[PDB]
Amino acid sequence: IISPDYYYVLTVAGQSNAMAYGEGLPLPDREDAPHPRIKQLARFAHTHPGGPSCHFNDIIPLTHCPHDVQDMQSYHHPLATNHQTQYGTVGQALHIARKLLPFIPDNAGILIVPCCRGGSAFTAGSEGTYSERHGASHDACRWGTDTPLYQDLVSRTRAALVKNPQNKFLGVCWMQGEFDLMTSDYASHPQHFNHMVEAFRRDLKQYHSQLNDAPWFCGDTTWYWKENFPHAYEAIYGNYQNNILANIIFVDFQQQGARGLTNAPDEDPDDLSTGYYGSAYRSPENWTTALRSSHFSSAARRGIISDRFVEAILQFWRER
Repeated sequence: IISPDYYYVLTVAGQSNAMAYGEGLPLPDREDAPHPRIKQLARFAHTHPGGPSCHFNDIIPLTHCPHDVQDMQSYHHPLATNHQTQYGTVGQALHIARKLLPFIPDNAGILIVPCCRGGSAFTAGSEGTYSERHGASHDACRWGTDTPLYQDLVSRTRAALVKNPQNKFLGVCWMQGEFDLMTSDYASHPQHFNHMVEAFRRDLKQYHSQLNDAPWFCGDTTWYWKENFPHAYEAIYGNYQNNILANIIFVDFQQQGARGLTNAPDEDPDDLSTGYYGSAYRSPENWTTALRSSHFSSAARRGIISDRFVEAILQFWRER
């Protein structure tokens, strides 16, 4: 109704589990309702399918299916009625933002900077290209210092801060590693990641006035990846817990050996009373990946995943 004076800025980056890979139905009247104070930097040519035009880096409403490098907004659930409101898959950025909002001043909003790409990695994936006017190409799948994905991450974060000198940076929510677990070169990931974080910090340092070594909140992955690639998981995700760099904060969601929380049909039950139909209704013609357990559910993203990030972000900012 009244636009904010300034924004608390949070960048969201990584691969599939950082973004909208929840296959259960969006709930735009409830847990997935957009809020006028919660925004994102645009990427696509429209805010959503059938919605208004937007330009790259425009401030637009943040929704359940954000403007990441990979566009998931047409991966509709079979039982979605209104494809203007219930489009696509579900990501946690909105729920992180909604859960943070009560803690910031009335005259501030939250501005998410979505920079995720499904199936991206440090050790595999096409470079793609970077366009000044439009950001990383659809085929940019390689993380690493100076790749298109890195440029998009740095360029969009800077753009968010430059928009308003009163904007304040809360840090990066990073969830990445899954594809690197599979490669014969998995052991190079810790140094590739560390080098990218140091490059990011060098490249953003001059905005010190707006940084309140900005924290990277690095999230865990699903039970599928942990159980199937334990040696690589220990190297890659262990590096998020025992990093040599300052302010690398590991965010996890479940106990050792636990299953649950994924798009596996048995793990994503319906709630008829709220109109939530889970991933069990999807089929190869409409699902993301044939491996169901490789991604967190819409329900997990609305719940424990966004809970745990928000707990970590509030704690970090309160302990200094």
